[PDB]
Amino acid sequence: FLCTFTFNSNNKEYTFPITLSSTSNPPHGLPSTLRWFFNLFQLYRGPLDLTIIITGATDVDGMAWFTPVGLAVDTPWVEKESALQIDYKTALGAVRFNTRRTGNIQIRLPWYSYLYAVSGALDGLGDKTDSTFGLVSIQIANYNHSDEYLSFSCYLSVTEQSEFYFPRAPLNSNAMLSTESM
Amino acid sequence: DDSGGFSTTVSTEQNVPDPQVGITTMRMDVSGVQAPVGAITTIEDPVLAKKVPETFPELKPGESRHTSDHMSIYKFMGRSHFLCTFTFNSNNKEYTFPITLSSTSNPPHGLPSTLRWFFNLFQLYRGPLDLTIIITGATDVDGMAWFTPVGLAVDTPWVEKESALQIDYKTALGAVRFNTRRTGNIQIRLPWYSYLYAVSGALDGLGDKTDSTFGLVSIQIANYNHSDEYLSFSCYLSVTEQSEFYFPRAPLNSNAMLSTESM
Amino acid sequence: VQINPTPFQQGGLICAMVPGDQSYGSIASLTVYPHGLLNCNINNVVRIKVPFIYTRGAYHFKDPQYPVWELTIRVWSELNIGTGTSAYTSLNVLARFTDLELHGLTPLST
Amino acid sequence: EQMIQSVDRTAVTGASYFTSVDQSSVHTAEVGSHQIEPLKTSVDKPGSKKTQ
Amino acid sequence: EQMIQSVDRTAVTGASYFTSVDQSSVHTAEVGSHQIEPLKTSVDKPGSKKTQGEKFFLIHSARWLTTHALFHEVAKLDVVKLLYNEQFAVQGLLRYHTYARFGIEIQVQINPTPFQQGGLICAMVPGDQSYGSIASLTVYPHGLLNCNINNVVRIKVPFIYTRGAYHFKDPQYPVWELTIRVWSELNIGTGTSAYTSLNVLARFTDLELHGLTPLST
Amino acid sequence: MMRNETRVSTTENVVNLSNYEDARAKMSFALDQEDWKSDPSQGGGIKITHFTTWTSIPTLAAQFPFNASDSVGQQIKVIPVDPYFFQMTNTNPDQKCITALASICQMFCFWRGDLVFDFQVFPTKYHSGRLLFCFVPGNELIDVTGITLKQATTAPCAVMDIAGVQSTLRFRVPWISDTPYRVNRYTKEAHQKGEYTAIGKLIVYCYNRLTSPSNVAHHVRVNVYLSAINLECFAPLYHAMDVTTQ
Amino acid sequence: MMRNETRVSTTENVVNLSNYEDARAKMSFALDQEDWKSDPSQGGGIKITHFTTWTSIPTLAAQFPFNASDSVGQQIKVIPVDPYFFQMTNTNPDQKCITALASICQMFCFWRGDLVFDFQVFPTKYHSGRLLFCFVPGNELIDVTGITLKQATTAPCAVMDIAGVQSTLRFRVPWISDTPYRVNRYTKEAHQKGEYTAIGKLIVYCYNRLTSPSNVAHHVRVNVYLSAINLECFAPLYHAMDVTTQ
Amino acid sequence: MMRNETRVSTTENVVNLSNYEDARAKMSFALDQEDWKSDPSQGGGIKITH
Ligand SMILES: [Cl-]
Ligand SMILES: [Cl-]
Ligand SMILES: [Cl-]
Ligand SMILES: [Cl-]
Repeated sequence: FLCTFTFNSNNKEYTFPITLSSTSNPPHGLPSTLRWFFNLFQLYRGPLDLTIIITGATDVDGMAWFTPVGLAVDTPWVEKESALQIDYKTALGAVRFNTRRTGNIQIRLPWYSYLYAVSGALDGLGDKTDSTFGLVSIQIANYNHSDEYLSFSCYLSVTEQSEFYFPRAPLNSNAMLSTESM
Repeated sequence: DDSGGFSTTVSTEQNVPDPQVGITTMRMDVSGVQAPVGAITTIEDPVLAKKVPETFPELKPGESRHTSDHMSIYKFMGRSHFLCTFTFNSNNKEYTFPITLSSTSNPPHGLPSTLRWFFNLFQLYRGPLDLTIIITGATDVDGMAWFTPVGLAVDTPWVEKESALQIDYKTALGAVRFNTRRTGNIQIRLPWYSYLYAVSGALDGLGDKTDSTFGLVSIQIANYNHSDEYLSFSCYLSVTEQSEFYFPRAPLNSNAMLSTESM
Repeated sequence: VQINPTPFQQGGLICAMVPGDQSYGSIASLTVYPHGLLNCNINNVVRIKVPFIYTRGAYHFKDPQYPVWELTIRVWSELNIGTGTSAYTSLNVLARFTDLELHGLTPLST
Repeated sequence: EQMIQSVDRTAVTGASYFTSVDQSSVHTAEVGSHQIEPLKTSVDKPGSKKTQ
Repeated sequence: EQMIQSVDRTAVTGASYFTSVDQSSVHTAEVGSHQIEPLKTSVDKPGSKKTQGEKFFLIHSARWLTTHALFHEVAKLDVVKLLYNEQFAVQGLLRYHTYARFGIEIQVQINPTPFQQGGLICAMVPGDQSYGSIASLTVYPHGLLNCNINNVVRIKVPFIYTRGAYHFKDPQYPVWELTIRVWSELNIGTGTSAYTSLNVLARFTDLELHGLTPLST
Repeated sequence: MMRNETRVSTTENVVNLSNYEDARAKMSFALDQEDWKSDPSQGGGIKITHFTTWTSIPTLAAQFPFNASDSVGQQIKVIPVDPYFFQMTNTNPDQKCITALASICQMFCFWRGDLVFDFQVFPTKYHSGRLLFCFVPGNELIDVTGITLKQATTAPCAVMDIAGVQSTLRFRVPWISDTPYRVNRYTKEAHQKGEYTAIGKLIVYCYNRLTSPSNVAHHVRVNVYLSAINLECFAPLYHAMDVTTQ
Repeated sequence: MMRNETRVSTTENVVNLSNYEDARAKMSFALDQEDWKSDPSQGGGIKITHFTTWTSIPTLAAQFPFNASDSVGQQIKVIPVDPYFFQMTNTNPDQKCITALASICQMFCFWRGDLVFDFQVFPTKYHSGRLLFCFVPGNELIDVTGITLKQATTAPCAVMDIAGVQSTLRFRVPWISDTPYRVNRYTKEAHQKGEYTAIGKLIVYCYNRLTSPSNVAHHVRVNVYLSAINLECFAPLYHAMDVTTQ
Repeated sequence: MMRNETRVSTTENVVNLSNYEDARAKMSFALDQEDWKSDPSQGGGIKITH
């Protein structure tokens, strides 16, 4: 498990970053297992197989794109109206889908970063640039809120092309947090 | 020179296509501890200008970590980029948009973003194109689409209106039918059917009206009681391996690069 | 393309063979097209040679569609001089066909 | 001792009955080469003295 | 026909990262050649990257007291940042290169009298300790100190970072944060010295410098 | 007894245009699903397939003047070192003249390699002078005005005698960075310490003052072309780089 | 443990009739899914499979008269050069008599090749005359009335002596164009400079006036058949070409 | 005569993240579906996997 959010109005979008940061506490940060795991070692690099489950609504057209660290992208952890050229979005490689026909998406996230690797355990500054794989953005459309609610849940799985360098002392229990829900 | 011409100095190739690969690899040092002769030259002379540039001692770069070379047009433009988008208001209507390289025709009534940029990097294009279109909104809406080649009858461009074409005619040029409920997207290939050798974006008025078009696409809906949601269509294009690109142009200046700003 | 600047003059031009029209191409990237650069302190001539490049299989003279080639010549670096020197230099352009393939004898003129 | 390339001042060009002598010359730039129509755009003998 | 020698106008000279293009050149004059001291004036290895950069230097030095409670951090050091300082020769190399990658060797030593007891732990942690379990410090390249046993420890590591090199003039985040904490309270009998000073030695290994620069900050 | 069962996997009827493997059509409009051969007929054999094609063609990125009034060690022009740079521009037709190098790289998130600055002088066989080109390794934002000419000789650099039979000095700026690739931050709102586009800045100093008689210009203009070698870009994106107003 | 998963790709349940690969049935009504052998029993072995079959059969496209009253160099008939041409027609039964050549090509967007005009004379062993057939390379709309017979000899052409043991002159009009193929614009509302259907126009001049006694007609009619060789058409479409009223 | 029929089995469009065989992606965002080699550059060769 990674995170989960819910749309309230139509033609809106959400953008969440994939950040190892031990600092950023959920929901605005890495939770449970993923949080734990990514702090067992210092450096990470390599693709990741993201898979996301759709909950609720139906006949809702949607789109999603992977944005690499260091580039333009709608403000994080926030539902709002996108401020990006449709062109730009699609350009970074994107995908479109519809709740009716599916309800889930499993696509691979690339190791596209100007860094050699990323890390969770860092201090402020670096903790703002070198602690991020990249970002995902999901934008809905045709969602007359006269309908049910629209929830999204994201999960991550490591790939064989993923590497892990240098073992750290595991996070102490008090820092292991989970997004308590159901 | 077979053309009955003569010269005393030579004639070398200028600006040769696909000179080096686009990914860091070894196709020692790249230059060093010798003497950088490529640090000086007379750029006005075509020969001399090709002399390999070198200023300081460097080592071989090494190997890139990723498999494929992102600078291979085929692979890059292999990412179906954005083309256009429109929305139906009434039932039993149709829209017909042309695929025009024209740098002149500004969006939405023209090539946008990347596609606009790309097709102006060179003079001539020819070869099939893999169009893919996404349906947004509505449901249980029967639809049809057909590719119309340059120079033939076809409903007025960039305009939503009631078709003025015999169902026969439409279907005859090769068409496809689908329904929003069962799909929501269509990926079909557009043929290189044109009386021209190739098409181009950079042109002037006249030719810019005949030789700047691959062809046209027409989408017609049906069974869309507007008591329903709205019906939006988005089109994207991706270049195929059977596509060719001849003669490099100077890229469009930034002021001419436009994008259909939306969301 | 040739010119005759006196060594007391300085500056330069660029000559490009552009197919069809310059459209909105970046003036600064003219070097991309088959070109020739002129610099007073250096050369007073340039030569460019190209093959048939068009959308059609041939050019129609009597009544053309769009020009095959639009040769453009622009100032690449302002031509300044010292007080007294000639404030100009004339310039000429030479052209010839190569591998000339003619087709369809016709009595027309326009 | 490495000799470093410097342009060739004087030179002579031309074609058919037109010759040029240039004193502050440089080399000629060329791109691509002659292409033969894999599919001819016209089947008549290309214009020639005899043709016309 | 005899050709008569005339100078060579254009030419290109330089050394290391400095190149010159000259248009109205001529040849270079030289006299004599390199001489080797039949009787050396100095017997130490002539200065070299290793000589001056890959050697040891005293970074920081503190005290360990009977008052220091368990896990008390006796020292938290940005090893790298510390070396970068006029105080040490290696600076002369760093001060003029923008970036550099390397490994490190740390030596920590103390001098507890056998009448003292207790111990410390020294860990080389990359970046920051974050919220790692103090009790699991042994995981990091470490050295354990026990009075009754050893009074020294040595750790050696390679370059470990998110970037391909460290930027001295203006760093992102410290490469290494050496931490030294009380592993077992330092108690003693009435009369014994209630402390022991401690030092830390560091040196670079496989020092790869890059991009000469005039900056200072 | 027909028995071929398959399970419907995730991502049903999902569309992805990130790469060709999923972007390519699944059927065709072409009759009999035919294909097409090649044909350079009217293309003069100049078949293109790699963006290198452009990125290795020196294009004009900037023009700067060298005046006699400029004293020794005076900074004449300062340029950031990244493909995205270019400052040329024409009033009317109103346009922002991007370079080839730039127009390509602008469509990528990352880049690495040896950028190549070509300096073309437009003097007269009667001027005389030297200019020192200096690359200061770093990022696209480092105060550099506090650098004596002398101080600059510490960084890698090159000097050029203008008066000559040659006209262009080539500056091959070696890839020097703390990271394997630099990023196209020119899309972001603001700047963040570490997210850099360039590997440092280039500086033009007056090595030897410009001498001359009096019947020739009181200065000498210089063109600065830009191209790259051993260039590598990856991670496609869309952005029309604007002009870098120095 | 049954494990055969497949992902549902785009274009779910989409239908395409552009080619056979997707148009062919996916199941059959035939019992046991059988098939059928061949059988020319009542077909006299004349099995057809290619439209060439028609396009190479000279069909009647137009009839024109050659009168004695026609003076030397007088234009007698002018025809556009494209398969789509035909002007024949019968009043009742009311019908527009298209040619074979035409009826085929009318169903294509493009065409190229050697059109073949066959001129059949219907004289009497007592007339005498010559007609000059002239192809003027161009498009389907070029004012040509301003062309002396003499002027016409510049374009490729042929003369024919009518009085003879032979009856038909064949005019094989060589494919001459600035484009690889011409297009079926006869479907469009208006005309656009460059979108042409023909490669030029054909002209019938009076080479030598028609002589004869007085007990034979004062003229001689001529049939003009049309067919093509090395013909190529592609890009299917539907359109019933109307008559070209010269 | 195109004739490739398959039956739609149970668990249509169901998602399972219990193991990698079903958790792994079914498509990728990476251009040309490329991949990545190894690289211990700044990892001092200390590659972890267990
Ligand atoms: Cl909002
Ligand atoms: Cl329903
Ligand atoms: Cl209407
Ligand atoms: Cl359904």
